[PDB]
Amino acid sequence: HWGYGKHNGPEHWHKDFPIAKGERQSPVDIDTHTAKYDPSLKPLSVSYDQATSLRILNNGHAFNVEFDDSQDKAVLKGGPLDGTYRLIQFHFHWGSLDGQGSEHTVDKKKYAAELHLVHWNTKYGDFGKAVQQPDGLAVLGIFLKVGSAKPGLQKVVDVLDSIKTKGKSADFTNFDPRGLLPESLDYWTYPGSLTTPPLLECVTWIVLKEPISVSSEQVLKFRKLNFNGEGEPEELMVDNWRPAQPLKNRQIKASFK
Ligand SMILES: CCCc1c(F)c(F)c(S(N)(=O)=O)c(F)c1F
Ligand SMILES: OC[C@H]1O[C@@H](O)[C@H](O)[C@@H](O)[C@@H]1O
Ligand SMILES: [Zn+2]
Repeated sequence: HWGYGKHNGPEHWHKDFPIAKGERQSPVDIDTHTAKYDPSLKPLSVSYDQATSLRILNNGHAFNVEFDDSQDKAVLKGGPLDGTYRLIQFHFHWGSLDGQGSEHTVDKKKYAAELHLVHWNTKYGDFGKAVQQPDGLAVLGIFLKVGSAKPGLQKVVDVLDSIKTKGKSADFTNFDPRGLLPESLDYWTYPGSLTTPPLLECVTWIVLKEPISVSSEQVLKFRKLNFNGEGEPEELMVDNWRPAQPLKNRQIKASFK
């Protein structure tokens, strides 16, 4: 199956997922000079006060922190979005070294990692139906740089030892995703896709301009996870990022002047 190595990574995905060469693939490089302020964007509303985290899972590609999405407990609205999008999970992409790891780039600069908060459009009733729609998903992307520690990330870091290998999960209740946000909600937005197979072109991307800072020790613990399952030879879970894809007939809009 697909992965991030030389024999099953991003340059191979198109053979089983031909949309990999499609017209609105993600991630992309964000050329900050070409992005244009869009006065039609409404204020962005991140409403995570009632979020209910449930579980953390190593899926062999990354780790997902999963939420209860049976009600509008944690929703994203506003900005470029029409209606209400419900948080289902978050996960990260990261590198083997601090100089790489993000999927989106900013004037070609790669960050050490990138956080994705995945939301589905409630007008479609379930995530599965949402990924049949051009406006089915909204992903809030947040860059990570290495500097001071992020206190709100530490609970995630400390549980990773219990989900080292593919297929392991652990209870992860009462986690507040608000502790992963930067101060500013200035953002860039464009239409794109899932960055993992099946690469479906369903996503409104909202990428925050301000990175969060995490400590070297925190990201080093990400890099101790394993792509492999228990009992199998160790393949460190690093460099689980897709590189930037062609922008094609798209414009990136900025929320800020
Ligand atoms: C495959 C369905 C689950 C899933 C998403 F919905 C999604 F949006 C992303 S991403 N990197 O584009 O944010 C994923 F990596 C991912 F695995
Ligand atoms: O025709 C002019 C229009 O061109 C579009 O490509 C831009 O997104 C708009 O901001 C601009 O007003
Ligand atoms: Zn992602």
